[PDB]
Amino acid sequence: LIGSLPEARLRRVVGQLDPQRLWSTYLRPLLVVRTPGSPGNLQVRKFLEATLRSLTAGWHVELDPFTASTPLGPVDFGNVVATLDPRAARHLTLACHYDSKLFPPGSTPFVGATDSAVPCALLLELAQALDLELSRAKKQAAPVTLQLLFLDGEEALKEWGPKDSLYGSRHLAQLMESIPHSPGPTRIQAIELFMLLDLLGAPNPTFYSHFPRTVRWFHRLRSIEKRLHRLNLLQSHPQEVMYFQPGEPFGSVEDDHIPFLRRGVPVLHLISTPFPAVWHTPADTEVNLHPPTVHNLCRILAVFLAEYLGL
Ligand SMILES: [Zn+2]
Repeated sequence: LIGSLPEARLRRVVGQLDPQRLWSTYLRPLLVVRTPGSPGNLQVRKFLEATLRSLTAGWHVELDPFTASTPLGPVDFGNVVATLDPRAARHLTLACHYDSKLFPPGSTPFVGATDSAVPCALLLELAQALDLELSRAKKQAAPVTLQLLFLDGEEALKEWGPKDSLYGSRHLAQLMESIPHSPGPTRIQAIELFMLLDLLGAPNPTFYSHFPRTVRWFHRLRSIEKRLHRLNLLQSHPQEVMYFQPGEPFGSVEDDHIPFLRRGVPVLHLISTPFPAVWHTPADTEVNLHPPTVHNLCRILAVFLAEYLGL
């Protein structure tokens, strides 16, 4: 299709992905209890920061720390914000949440492998696999850069009503609205597209377009799935289209995009609906992930990113 990578550039891009790196260097370290305010959450925050700072492209990496009221009293939250080129007029923003949902004491510990350790790991792997190309685009002052958001506090702490959720995204969207950007006028308007990854890594996911505004990008993802299938680049993928489905959504849900959506940001919500079978149970673990699906999604996203940013 027009603006698609030539086959030769596509196979090179896919070949820069390293499945073992994704799994062991980016995913495995996240698979700990990481509820807001916990030591594990702080350790994951520092791991994300250090990993992002290590990329040779030289990202601007900053924390958005704050304290908020919760059903458990005041709790500290910290969003990790990585912007490749902070001088660029606008950016594609890819987002996910790095907290894990708090369960009661004496429960089987919940580590949220699909929700959202896999999303987090995918963003890290994409940034690393495309690091040389991203570095060159920044050095050329490309007018659209890349931003990665690792949001804290997406999950409710006690399922205690509508304000016990989305702590990090609500705070960050309000913060961005207060910060000037050129041309902006604020950092909210710098977001050209907000792509939220959530509930990824289970077998047999299904994705629908939730926002007519951004359906062209949903169609691009679907076309990339079909193309990779026909190129013999997907595993355990017997039908041409499995993940990106046509039609009205099975259902739409509140998530970290909402504070951005409400401020006019265009959103693509890349979330499995129906949710994974393991959703919000302690069986949402590494062993219940489907590795071929994880790597297939990584490949689809890598091609999407290279096409979107002209890498
Ligand atoms: Zn969840």
